[PDB]
Amino acid sequence: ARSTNTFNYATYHTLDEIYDFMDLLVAEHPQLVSKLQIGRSYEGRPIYVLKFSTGGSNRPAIWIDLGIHSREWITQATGVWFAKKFTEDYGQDPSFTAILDSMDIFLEIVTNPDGFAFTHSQNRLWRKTRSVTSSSLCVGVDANRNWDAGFGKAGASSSPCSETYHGKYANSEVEVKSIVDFVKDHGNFKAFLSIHSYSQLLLYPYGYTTQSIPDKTELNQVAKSAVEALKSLYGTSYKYGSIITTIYQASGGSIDWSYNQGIKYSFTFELRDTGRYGFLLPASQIIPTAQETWLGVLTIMEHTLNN
Ligand SMILES: [Zn+2]
Repeated sequence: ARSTNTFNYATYHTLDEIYDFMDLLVAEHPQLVSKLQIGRSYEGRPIYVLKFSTGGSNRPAIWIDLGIHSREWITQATGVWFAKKFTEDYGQDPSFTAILDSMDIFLEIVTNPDGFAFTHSQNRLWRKTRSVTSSSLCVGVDANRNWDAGFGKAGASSSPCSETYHGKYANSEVEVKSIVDFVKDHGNFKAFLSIHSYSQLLLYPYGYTTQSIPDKTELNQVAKSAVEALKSLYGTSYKYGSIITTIYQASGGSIDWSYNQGIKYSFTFELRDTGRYGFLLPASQIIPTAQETWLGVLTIMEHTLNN
């Protein structure tokens, strides 16, 4: 792709193609987008965040991360589509324009670059990082069980070979600490969205405790509105609720952490499908998935700008 306009959004890409895409986008919209390097992965790959902004100084912001579980390919694909969409819609869509005129958006397309490279090179179903454990032959940590939110509690595994291993200590994974430091240093995030696949769920905190969050009525109503919006395009049906009541107890998750940091609008999306294809969703479903997910995300951003 020589332009973001010639990039093929209807196919799955490699890490290099995605990183090149970032530079194309910055080159084409220098006034709206910038590429920030917030760290380096365990295997030394740069960890990039795209910042979308119309100006100001430390405007209230929205965090969006995709690909923390490497095999959920639909999420990185949706992330590239979102990046392009932001640049297309600014000045076109009255609602989205209103959002960018007052808030900044930080997008992390490939949150776990080492696992992603591995899914292309050796094992398509790899979901963890690629950090090497001391007293183990097993590699990697489930980065969505490594956050300081009920870390090590039930709903995570203490065995290194487990697909749900939580890691040695909270924030042991550089991929997670890089986000933690950035968000804490910024201090003006209002929303935190983490995108995964699959199951068609929109969840709010918590997963590590049965305790109800103080903002449950509001987040529940936002979730209902977001799922109604998403369903509107293709009729895709999502369920919504707190993590623990919807799925099961799960500790060390990112939205439990972000909520505990005071970022009220903390939600996780589990994208298509419900099991027919699971992690190997056909390339043909990339654009429709991205399109409907954008409506759900925009709904949350609108509430955020207003509240
Ligand atoms: Zn996931």
